[PDB]
Amino acid sequence: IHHHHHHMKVYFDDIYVSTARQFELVDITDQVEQIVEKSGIKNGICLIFVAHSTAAIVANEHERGLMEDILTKIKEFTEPSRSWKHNLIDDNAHAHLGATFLGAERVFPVREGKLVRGTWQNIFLVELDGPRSERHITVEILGE
Amino acid sequence: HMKVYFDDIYVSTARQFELVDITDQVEQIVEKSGIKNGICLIFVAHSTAAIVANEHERGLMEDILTKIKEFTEPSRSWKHNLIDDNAHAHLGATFLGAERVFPVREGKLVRGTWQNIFLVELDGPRSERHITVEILGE
Amino acid sequence: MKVYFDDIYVSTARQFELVDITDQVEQIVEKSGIKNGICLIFVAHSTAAIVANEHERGLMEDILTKIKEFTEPSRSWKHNLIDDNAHAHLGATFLGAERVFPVREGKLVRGTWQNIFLVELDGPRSERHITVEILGE
Ligand SMILES: [Cl-]
Ligand SMILES: [K+]
Ligand SMILES: [K+]
Repeated sequence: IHHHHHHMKVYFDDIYVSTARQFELVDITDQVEQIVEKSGIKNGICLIFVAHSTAAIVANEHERGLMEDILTKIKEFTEPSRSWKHNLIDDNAHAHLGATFLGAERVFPVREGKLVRGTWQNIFLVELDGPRSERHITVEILGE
Repeated sequence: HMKVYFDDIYVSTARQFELVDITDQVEQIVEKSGIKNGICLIFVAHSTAAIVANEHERGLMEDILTKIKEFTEPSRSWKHNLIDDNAHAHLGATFLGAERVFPVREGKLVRGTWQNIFLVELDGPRSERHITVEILGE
Repeated sequence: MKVYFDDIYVSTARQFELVDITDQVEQIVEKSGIKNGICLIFVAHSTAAIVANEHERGLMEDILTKIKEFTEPSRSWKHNLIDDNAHAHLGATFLGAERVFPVREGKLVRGTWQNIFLVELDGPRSERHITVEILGE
């Protein structure tokens, strides 16, 4: 269809991650960026979303010490060793709590063809209940 | 052209701290929008409530509220409590956020099997919590 | 469809600070001409965040107090070997760099007591860059 008016483009792609540890941060920034480039959309938004209740999406600086701090703080906050009521059923209440607070998604601007983000703003999958063989991240670009 | 669709969910809350599952209502609105590919924004225009997503299991729901309470400290002499007694609710809402955004893909709200959508009430009872639901897409 | 961008630049004076940017965001929504859509407010920084809550000076103090307590500026975080701001990264990681508001019938949809703040956790900084994008019809 040869459009003649500005119109909404929506482009989807998917990133899969296998996680090795119970708590893990996995940098997905370059994969998200490649999908933004692949979309051909110049101006819009990029939604990065996990359909998982024991993982999350965050954005911060890729420095190995900090990554350890992030996971240490998440662990302290969620209390994996606590007798949460959900642990009667499962053993991952802490993971659900972390994900609930952190959120399943982050939204970035896409501008003049580029993901808008800081020099030290990388995108991470936050695993709180690994190892998992398949964490699925949806990447959606929406715009012109 | 593009499509933007709005609807509204109104919820009365009974307890000071409460989780209210609105998954079905959000799904209905996605369906009624007719939008096949886009996004679904679920947003509360309230500073003492929030929108979260996680598993509808009643133990976990208790856990979430317990954690929120412990984190926000309702009994603490926060400075806002000089004006009114709900500083904790503001803090929890600040941290949790007023909105969540979900993909809409091939006509369906994209969400996990154990990912339900909740209004988080931190200062109830309230007669009217207003959730805006917006679907934007093609 | 229409997509409109503008920028807010904020200089911050204190290590921890909330700066209300509500009016500026509103101005940008107005200027976009967009009637129905979304408003993204995004900070391209890892030691800052965007939140929304009530502009009451006591509560503002409480928010920052809670953030400081949660993030522990005095703790020997591993990142602090490199720069003394691990607490700021932690707060930003939890709070998030973006908020998304509806725009409806030409108005930013928000509550009476829902103001939009840049959260500075590693000030003073001469330039915090906020992108505001309005997308809609
Ligand atoms: Cl046109
Ligand atoms: K579980
Ligand atoms: K209040």
